[PDB]
Amino acid sequence: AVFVPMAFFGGSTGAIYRQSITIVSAMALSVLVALILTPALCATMLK
Amino acid sequence: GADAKTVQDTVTQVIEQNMNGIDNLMYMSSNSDSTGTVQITLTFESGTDADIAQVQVQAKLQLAMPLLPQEVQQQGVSVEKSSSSFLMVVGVINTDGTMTQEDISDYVAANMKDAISRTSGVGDVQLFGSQYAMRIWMNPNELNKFQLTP
Amino acid sequence: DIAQVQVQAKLQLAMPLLPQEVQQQGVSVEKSSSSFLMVVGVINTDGTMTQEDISDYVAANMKDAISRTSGVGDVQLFGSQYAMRIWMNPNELNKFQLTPVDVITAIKAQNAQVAAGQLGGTPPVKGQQLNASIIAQTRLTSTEEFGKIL
Amino acid sequence: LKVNQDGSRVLLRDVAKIELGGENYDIIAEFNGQPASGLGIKLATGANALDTAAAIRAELAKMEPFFPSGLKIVYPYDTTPFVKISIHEVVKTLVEAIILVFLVMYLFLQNFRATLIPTIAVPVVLLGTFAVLAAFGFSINTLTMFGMVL
Amino acid sequence: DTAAAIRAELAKMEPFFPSGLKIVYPYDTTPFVKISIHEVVKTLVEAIIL
Amino acid sequence: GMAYLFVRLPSSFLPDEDQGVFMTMVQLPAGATQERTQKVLNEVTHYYLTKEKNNVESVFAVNGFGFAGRGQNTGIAFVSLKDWADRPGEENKVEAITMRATRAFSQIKDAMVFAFNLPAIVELGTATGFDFELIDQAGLGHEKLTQARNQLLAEAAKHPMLTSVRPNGLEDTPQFKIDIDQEKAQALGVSINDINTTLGAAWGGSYVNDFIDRGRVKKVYVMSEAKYRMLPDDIGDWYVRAADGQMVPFSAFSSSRWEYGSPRLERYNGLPSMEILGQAAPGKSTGEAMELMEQLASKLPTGVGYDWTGSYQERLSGNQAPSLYAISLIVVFLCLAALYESWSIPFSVMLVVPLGVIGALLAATFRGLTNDVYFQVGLLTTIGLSAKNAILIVEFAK
Amino acid sequence: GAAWGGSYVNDFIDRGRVKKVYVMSEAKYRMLPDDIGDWYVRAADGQMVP
Ligand SMILES: O=C(O)c1cn(C2CC2)c2cc(N3CCNCC3)c(F)cc2c1=O
Ligand SMILES: O=C(O)c1cn(C2CC2)c2cc(N3CCNCC3)c(F)cc2c1=O
Repeated sequence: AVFVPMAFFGGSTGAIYRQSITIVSAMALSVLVALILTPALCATMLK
Repeated sequence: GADAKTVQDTVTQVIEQNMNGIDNLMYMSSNSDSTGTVQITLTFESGTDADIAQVQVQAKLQLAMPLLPQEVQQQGVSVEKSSSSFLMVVGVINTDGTMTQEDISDYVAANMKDAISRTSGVGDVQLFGSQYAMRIWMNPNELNKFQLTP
Repeated sequence: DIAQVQVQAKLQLAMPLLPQEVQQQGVSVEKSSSSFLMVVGVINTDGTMTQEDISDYVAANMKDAISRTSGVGDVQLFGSQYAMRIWMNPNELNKFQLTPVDVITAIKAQNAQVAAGQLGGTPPVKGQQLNASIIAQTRLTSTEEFGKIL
Repeated sequence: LKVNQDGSRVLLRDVAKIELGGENYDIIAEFNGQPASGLGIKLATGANALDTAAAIRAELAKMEPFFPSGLKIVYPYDTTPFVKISIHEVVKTLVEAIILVFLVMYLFLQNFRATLIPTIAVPVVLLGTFAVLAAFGFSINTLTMFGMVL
Repeated sequence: DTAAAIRAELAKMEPFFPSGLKIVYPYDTTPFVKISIHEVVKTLVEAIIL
Repeated sequence: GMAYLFVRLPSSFLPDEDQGVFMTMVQLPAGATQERTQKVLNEVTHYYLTKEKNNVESVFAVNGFGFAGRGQNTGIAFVSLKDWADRPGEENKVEAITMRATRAFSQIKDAMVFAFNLPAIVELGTATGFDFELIDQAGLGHEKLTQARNQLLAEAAKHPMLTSVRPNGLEDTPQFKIDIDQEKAQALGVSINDINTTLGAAWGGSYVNDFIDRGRVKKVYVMSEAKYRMLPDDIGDWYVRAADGQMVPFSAFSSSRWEYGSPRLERYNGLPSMEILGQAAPGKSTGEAMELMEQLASKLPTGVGYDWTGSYQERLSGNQAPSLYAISLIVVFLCLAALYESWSIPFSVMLVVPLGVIGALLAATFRGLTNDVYFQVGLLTTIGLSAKNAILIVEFAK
Repeated sequence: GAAWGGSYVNDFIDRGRVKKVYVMSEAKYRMLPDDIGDWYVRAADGQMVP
């Protein structure tokens, strides 16, 4: 919500402060990838 | 042929007091040149569906076609999706068997223009020249010589 | 939005089989709601005018704007827009040997806009200096000019 | 046209010149001072742009073989290759942001496998984000590609 | 919302009226809506108070 | 500092980039011909070929078609720049190319030629720019509206933290009216139908009927050899036929005289109107310019209102930016409490904000960039990276 | 038709706006049955006919 509030758009600048969302999807996928997986790989193999 | 004032109230105005009862509309603007050409823009809200907004507009012009000259009815009336700007501009020239800026303009509009404009959702196509036509240049001295008119 | 269009794209296939009186009159396909909501009355107080002077000003400034604004279905004028009205006397018609067919022909000739061409266009002689639009018959403007039709 | 008294015939050519030429002489173009026409296509208010321009080549490509001697296509004013630069100088930028990061991970941790786990934790996230924009309506835009870099 | 924008165009028209021309408002639905909110959200508030 | 380095930092919307493709338009004065404007488009092609071979791959001039509208008074060359690799410096990039192109066309010419950049965007969002429009609301005419707009453009240029203003659509050129005295016509026996299709189908042309050339149905047009329709005196060369079998010249019933009109009648929203295309001052910025043009419109005569065509409906660093940022705080605090529990934790992360911002403003204000879209999103990426770094400082320590 | 019922002839311009021109009759020559014979059409041979 630094991002999506700003992605509530206004007029001809519609898809401009909008497509955040592109970058919130990116945030929640990096959270996902990190809540899953990174846990795995880190354990699986490191030193 | 029509001058700027002629088109202003024989075509332009007639359509403008018959461009109502339409869903979504911010404003309407217009031009009326001395070259006998009128063009109205009905701008809608942000992403109003252009597939239906185009239709509503051109199903309202139809109620005012009978109140225009028969010259304008048989000429090209149109309601199209606009994007004030070009993108692809395919030039066409000759190299070996050289031809004119008129021979080339006809071949463009009699083989490849009609295909382009219908292909992959093109808004409108502007010919950079003119399609051929049986042109007749009346001489008024050889018209009075046999007692005749156009 | 689409049910209106389908209906008015079907009426169009039957417009040529109607009288030319009905074609040049107002045909319409509109979204209905058997009932009014806002009914803006219009009157005069100080510089008093009639129930006819007010009805024209309503339909020649503010009616066309209302009906296109914020999705209005249809607008019903409570009066009538002005029109060059002509009340033919049949006694002063037989007195000069005439009919309403001769009156009608005189208005579709003297009251008209003609599309004359233009000096200097369209394909000129290479070396012309000027290019202006020719004006011709202009549509009449006032009650006096309609009185002076021959 | 006529048969004058003595059995003489007035023909259409006897009063007027007759040549096959364009229906409008108002505009004529020149490709580097060489006589030329062309199709100046404009977009359709929602169309897919570079997909639409790819299919402008579709029809155009089937037209090329049946050209008179000399007729050749040329390409001024073209948007297409600007898109090819905004991908190959963004997905290249993408790749440099790994390459450089890869070093920072080695600099701080000499363990190789350690400089790897984060190098897989972003290529995957990139792709998952492509699958959400496709599912929501958006496209690979100049804007949404800059959001893969930020 | 449509009736609010009937005032939108109408408001820009008022200033350029001839001497005497004035707008009046018979048969109007708008204020019935203003009563069905201010006598419902008021009712709302009384249902707490009580 | 974070304030001062932000208020003073100017506001744009989006960069006007080199797009490998720009163009330039032509415009001639009152009543010029096709031969005249072709001379100007020729001189334009030479700057782009003879004086610019390194940077220009091609040119595509078009006689008598401006992007204003149409007529033999106009033109447009579509430029296609050589690829980006062969153009090395800032010298050989659109900003620089269109700079010395405009200078060359203003120096060795006597018409009106420019060379505008290629936005991207659309026509709108010029920034420090507006589009006014002047309406005839009452029952005035063209002559009374024209005079009112002259007063609006003059009051603008007689008390400007200034302003620049430009019509350039109406120009205002003469017209050749032909009064056909109707009593003179029907006396000698000519129909007014016959006369109108003589003047109309000779000078202006007339679409008669369709034919077939080489399979495809095209049109048949009827007009005249060019030389019998160039000047005023060739009207009398045409002879109409009257009832009684004899010929009758145009000079018999017609009457020649000139008259001032306009080759571009525009109308906004069912009413006559004329466009005003002023850009805001280099000092002021839009909101100020528009409101100091509104009090000029109310000082004008009766039956003369206005309406803003039409840019925009509500802007971005203007109004919008606030409301969004506003809520963006409102949540940031809420959710920093959904995992934290206090009235102290959130504040810590909620004043890292300006740490990272004065840095962003420093680089932006320092180099020749500005608060546009790309700056307005690197800002929010940074409050995400500020709370990130911070939250680590907090979480671990708590 | 153009006397009793009226007939839309052609468009003109009043004060800028295009309106209509209508042709009918003074009211008193079209109120009752007997005013039908007041109208005289023209026949080929130049004379009037009721
Ligand atoms: O008019 C337009 O261009 C758009 C209109 N709408 C609203 C529906 C009328 C949109 C709605 C969107 N979202 C609604 C909330 N759920 C996610 C999708 C959207 F992302 C884009 C648009 C437009 O571009
Ligand atoms: O009078 C005119 O026709 C124009 C006037 N101006 C200046 C503003 C008064 C223009 C300015 C332009 N640019 C300014 C610098 N940023 C890019 C846009 C432009 F491209 C075109 C024109 C005109 O056509």
